[PDB]
Amino acid sequence: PQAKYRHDYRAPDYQITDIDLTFDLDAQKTVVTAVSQAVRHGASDAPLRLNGEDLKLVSVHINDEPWTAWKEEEGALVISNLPERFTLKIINEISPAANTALEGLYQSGDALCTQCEAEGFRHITYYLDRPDVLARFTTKIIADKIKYPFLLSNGNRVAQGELENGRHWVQWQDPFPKPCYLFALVAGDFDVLRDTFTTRSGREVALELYVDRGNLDRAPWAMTSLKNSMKWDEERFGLEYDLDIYMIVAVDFFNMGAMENKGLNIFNSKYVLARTDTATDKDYLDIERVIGHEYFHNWTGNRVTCRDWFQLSLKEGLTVFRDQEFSSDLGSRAVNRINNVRTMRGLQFAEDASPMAHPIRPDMVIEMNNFYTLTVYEKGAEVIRMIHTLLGEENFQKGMQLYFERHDGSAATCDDFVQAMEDASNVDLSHFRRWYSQSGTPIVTVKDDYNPETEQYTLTISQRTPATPDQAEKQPLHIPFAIELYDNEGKVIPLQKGGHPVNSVLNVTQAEQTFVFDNVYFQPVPALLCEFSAPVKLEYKWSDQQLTFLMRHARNDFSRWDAAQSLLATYIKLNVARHQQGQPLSLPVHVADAFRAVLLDEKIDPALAAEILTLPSVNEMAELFDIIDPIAIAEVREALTRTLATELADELLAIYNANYQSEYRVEHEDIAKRTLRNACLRFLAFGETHLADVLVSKQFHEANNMTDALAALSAAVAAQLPCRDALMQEYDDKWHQNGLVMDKWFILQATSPAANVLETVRGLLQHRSFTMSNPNRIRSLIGAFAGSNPAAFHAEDGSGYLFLVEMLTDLNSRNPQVASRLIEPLIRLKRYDAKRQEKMRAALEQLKGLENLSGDLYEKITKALA
Ligand SMILES: N[C@@H](Cc1ccccc1)C(=O)O
Ligand code: NA
Ligand code: NA
Ligand SMILES: [Zn+2]
Repeated sequence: PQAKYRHDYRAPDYQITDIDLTFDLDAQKTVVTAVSQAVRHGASDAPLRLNGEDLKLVSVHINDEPWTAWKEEEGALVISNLPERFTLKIINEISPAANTALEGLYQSGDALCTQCEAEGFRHITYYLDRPDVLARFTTKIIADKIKYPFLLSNGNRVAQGELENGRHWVQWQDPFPKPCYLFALVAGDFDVLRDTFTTRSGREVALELYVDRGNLDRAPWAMTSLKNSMKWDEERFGLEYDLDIYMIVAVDFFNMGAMENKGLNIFNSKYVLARTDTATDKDYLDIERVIGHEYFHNWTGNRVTCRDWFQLSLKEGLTVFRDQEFSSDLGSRAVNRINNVRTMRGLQFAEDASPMAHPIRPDMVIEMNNFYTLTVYEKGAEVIRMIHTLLGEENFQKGMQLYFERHDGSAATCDDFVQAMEDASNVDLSHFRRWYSQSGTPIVTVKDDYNPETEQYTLTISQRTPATPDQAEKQPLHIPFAIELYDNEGKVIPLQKGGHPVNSVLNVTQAEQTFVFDNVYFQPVPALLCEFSAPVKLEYKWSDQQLTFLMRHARNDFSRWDAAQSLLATYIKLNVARHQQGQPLSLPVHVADAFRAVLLDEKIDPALAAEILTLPSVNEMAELFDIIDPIAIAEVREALTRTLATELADELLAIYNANYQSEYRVEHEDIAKRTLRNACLRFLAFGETHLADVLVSKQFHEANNMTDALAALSAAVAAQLPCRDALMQEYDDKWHQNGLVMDKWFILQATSPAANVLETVRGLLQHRSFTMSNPNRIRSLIGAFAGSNPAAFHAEDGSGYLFLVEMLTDLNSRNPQVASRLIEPLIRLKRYDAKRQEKMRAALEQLKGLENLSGDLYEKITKALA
C-alpha cells in the first residue's frame, strides 16, 4: 500500500460534467451502465485514468464506438487516444451480496444501499473518484417490484415505468453538480414517515424518513430534529434548504454514524430510532446532533465541497462546530461545552500523543478511511471555534457569507476558508494557519505575580508543542487565551493597561510572553483558558482554595466545572501513585467539602451540578499520566466513588429524592434534573450494600423510561450489586429481539469490573443478539471491551491482547474499516509499562503477518511498530 501526499495534488487531466447511471439491480449480480460526458483539460497525449475496485468490466465505448485503446491495471482502467470532448460508456458488474466491507453498493438486511465516502464510488463503476470532479447526475434504477418497491437516489423523480416479469424502474435527477462521494442509491421495502417544512422564503420541502417495516413508532423524534435543524440553520446562519425533497433512510448495517448524500441521507439506525422505553436522554440528544450534523453538511460539504481528501476538516471541523452550536443553542450550552471538552482532553489528546498523530489537515495518507478521526472532527471544530473567538459572531458570519459567495458550487481548500474569514473580518490569520499544519497538543505554562506597590498583575505565559512521531519540527502557535480575574468578593476585575481596556482574549503568539494589567486593586484569583479557549494543556500551579473559590464564584458554568476537574486531577494523581505502593485512598476533608457544597447549593443549575458530580472517565484520567497504569486508574476511580459515597451519603440521598420526576419529558430542564438524580444514584450504588441494592433494583423496576432503567442497570453492574444478574437477565429476556437496545447491554457486559469479564465477553460472541456481520454489535461488545475497559483489556496475563488479535484476524478479511476502528487500543503501546509493551508489540507483529492484510490495518500497525 502506497502513501499519498498532500503536496502532490494536481488538477485532473480530465473532467466529467454529466453522468447518466443505470442500475439493473439484483443482490447477486447488479449491472451498472454509466454514460459520462468528459472534457480534457490536460495534455493532448494524456490518458484518462479511471479508478475502479472489484469490478467486472463488460464493455467500453467512446461516442458509441467500442474502444480498443485501453488497459486495466491495479485499481484502474486507463483509456488512451481520446478526443478533447467525448461520451464515455462503461458497463460493468458488481455483487452487493458479497460486499461485507459495507463500502460501495451493499446489502443491509433485505435492503440495498450505498456508502461512497470517501472512495466507495469506484466499487460501483470506473470513475474519476476524486472530490474535485463535480458532475450532474441522473440515476435510473431497475428492480424487482415486490422485493424493492422503493427505489431512491439523489434529487427528484423525473421518470418511472413498469416492465415485464415483475420489474419496475424510477429515474432521479439532481440539478446540483456533485463529487461522486455524495451519490446514493437505496432499494427496499420501508415504512415511511412523511412531513413538510416551509423555509423562511416560502419553499415547501417534502420530508421523508424511511425505516424498516414496523419501526414507524420510533421515527417522530428524528423528524422533529430535522425540522429543528432546518429552522436553526435559517436563524443562526441564514441558510435554507435548496431542494424539493429531503430523504433520510435508516439502515441497520453501517460502519459509521450517518452520511450527508445530497437530498438522500443514509443513517445508521442508532442515530434515528427512538422511543421512551428504548432510548435514553443521551440517545435523544445524539439523534438531534447527528440529524443536525448531516443537515448542516448541505452547505458545509455539499454546496461547497473538498478539493481533495486532505481537506476533510474543511467540511468536518466546520460541520462539527455547527452541530455543537445547534445543540448548545437548543439545549444547555454549558453541558455541551463540558462534554466536548471531556472528549478533547480524554480522547483527542490521546490520539495526538499516539503513532497515528496528524494535523487537522493531514500531509500523508495510506488509507483515507483511517482519517475520519477525533483530530479531523473534534480538534477541527476547536480550530473553527478559535476563529470564532478571534473574530466574534458578527465577523465570523461575514466570513461564512464570503466563503459561500466565493466557493458555492465548487471544491475548496482549508486555506480558502481561512482566507475568507481573514478577508471578511480584517483579522490577520497568517500565523493562525499553523493550526492546520502542526500536529500534537500544545502545553501552555502560566506563572503570575501580583505587585501591591503598583497594583499590577503580570502573567508570564509560555508555550511548546512536544515533537510527535509524524513531525520533528514544532513552532509556536497563535493561541487565543481567554482570562477573567476575580477579587476577594468574587467580582470580576476590569482588565486594563495604561488607561485603556484590554481584551480578555490574550493573543499568545510567542514561545514566551508577558502580559501586564493595571488598576488591579486586589490580588486576583485567575480563571484561565476560559471556555477551553484553545485546545491546549494548561500548566498553572493552582492552590486547592483558588479552585474551590472558582467553583463557588466563577461567572461561566464551564469555569466552575473546570475548576473542579483541576482539583480532582491533583488527587487522582496522588491516589494512582498510592495504589502502585499498595496504599489506600487519601483525600483531604476540604476536597470532599467542596463537593458537598455543590450538592447542597440551591442556586446552582442542576445541569452543572450533575457534571461536577460526574467523575472523569478512565480515559480522561489516563491523559493525566505519561505512563498509563490502567488497573490503578480503574481501582482509584472506584475507591474515589466509594469514599464520596460514604462522606456524602445523606446529602446524595436527599438530592436523589428531591429530583424525582413522575412525568418523563425530553426537555432540557427535565433532562438536567434526571442527570443529577442519576449522578447521585451512581454514588449511592457504591454505598452500604443493602440500601444500594434496594434503591437500584427499585429504580430499575419502577422506571417509566430507558434513561432511568439503564442508569439503575449500569450502577448494578459497576458496583457488582446482589441484584445484578437478575436485572441483566430481565433486560435480555425483554429486549433480545432489539439490536439497538441490546447494544447498551453488550456495553455493560464489556465494561464490567467483574473478575471474569473476558470469559463473559467471549461467551457473548455466541449470544442470540450478537453477530459479527453487524458493525454496531461488534462495537458494543468487542470495541467496548478493548477501548472502554482498559483495566481488563490490559490484564497482566495479556489475555485482552490475545482476544483482540483473534477478533481482528476475522475483521481484517470481513470489514477492514471496523477492524481499523478496533485496533486503536493496541497502537497506544508506548503509553504503557515495558512488560505490557512487549505483549502488545507481539500482538501487532502477529497481525502484521496476516495473509491479505488490509491497507487499513497496515497503516496503523506499521506506525505503531516503528
Ligand atoms: N461523511 C459522514 C461520515 C462518514 C464517513 C464515511 C462513511 C460514512 C460516514 C459525516 O461526517 O457526516
Ligand atoms: Na442553550
Ligand atoms: Na504567582
Ligand atoms: Zn460530517
